[PDB]
Amino acid sequence: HDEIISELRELCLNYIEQDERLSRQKLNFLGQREPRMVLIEGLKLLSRCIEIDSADKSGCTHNHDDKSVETILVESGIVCPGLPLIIPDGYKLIDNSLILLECFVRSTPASFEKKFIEATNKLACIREDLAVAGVTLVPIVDGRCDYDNSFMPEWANFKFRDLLFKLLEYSNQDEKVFEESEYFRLCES
Amino acid sequence: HDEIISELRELCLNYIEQDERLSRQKLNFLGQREPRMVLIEGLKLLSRCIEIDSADKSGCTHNHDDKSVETILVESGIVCPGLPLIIPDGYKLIDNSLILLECFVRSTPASFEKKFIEATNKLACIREDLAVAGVTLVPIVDGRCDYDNSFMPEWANFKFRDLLFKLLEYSNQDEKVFEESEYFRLCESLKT
Ligand SMILES: [Cl-]
Ligand code: NA
Repeated sequence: HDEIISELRELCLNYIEQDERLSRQKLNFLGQREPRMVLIEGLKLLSRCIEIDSADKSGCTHNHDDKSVETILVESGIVCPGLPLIIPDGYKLIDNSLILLECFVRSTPASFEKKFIEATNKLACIREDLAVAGVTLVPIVDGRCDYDNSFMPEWANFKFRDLLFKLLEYSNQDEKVFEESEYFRLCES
Repeated sequence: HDEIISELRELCLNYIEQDERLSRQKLNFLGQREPRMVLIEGLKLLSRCIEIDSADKSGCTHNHDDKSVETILVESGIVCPGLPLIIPDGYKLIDNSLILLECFVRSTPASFEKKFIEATNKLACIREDLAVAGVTLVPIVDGRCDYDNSFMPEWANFKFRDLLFKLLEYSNQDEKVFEESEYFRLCESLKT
């Protein structure tokens, strides 16, 4: 397990592009010593790569600090009442128009379309609410089929995922050990 | 030497404050495996701590991407022709006033005063040039005697320096071992 963590460390430092927007998540990842924490922070790191890549391709700002739509508008001096908690992956307030980005990765066409319609409807629910406040919603849904991005070579991305999986099977092993769970739950009843 | 590198990595990750302006240099430091590179990146890391600390204490923005005075003014919509290439450690354009920061660390009073006068004169040379363009220079020279900064506890700063020194000692002894080799003869006889 320590060898896996060490391998994931070197891939992070040597094969993840030195973009400033990835720095914080790289450090969070590198600070983890516990296998399940390395796994979570590793998944979050790979996700940030994709989100940043999607923001760049969509011509908008990556939602670095996970601000909500309400927070985004407030900072630009726009008052918006009773709007759902939507945290976009990207955004850009340009003139009267608010670009909102939602990206995802789905491996099957069935799950891809289902998620595209969910993401489309999620952004669409705030259209009329924003228009009352004089804001024109520009909703972008970026659907992807793979976990590839411009910050990592294809082999490195694959190897990072292969190592995270090896780390997950060591964690799912502990989840299966919960044959002991049935005993202590029965020790209460 | 691998134990020293490991100790320095631990101090970097656990005892250097998680300020995002330090993130890039922390990663550059953490990526180094060669003792001489760990040392250089370690010194640069300690220097960024001081520069950022100096900018915070001086009430201005740390010059993260090493922009020039001309570049700083241009971004705020100010046209300025003849201007020497001056890259401050910090800056702030507020109103019609341009705050420019220069910080340093000197260990002896003689070197401290000499560097204070150099830094003062460096910023002063663009005073009239900036005024001829409507902007009032607010030049700040922040001289320091030690490496104390708000991003590291005193003990951690001390231990980081103590470990970097042990690395300097090892790395210059490997230079001595290398200087006895024949590759160093091909290295010195390299001019060409
Ligand atoms: Cl200096
Ligand atoms: Na200096």
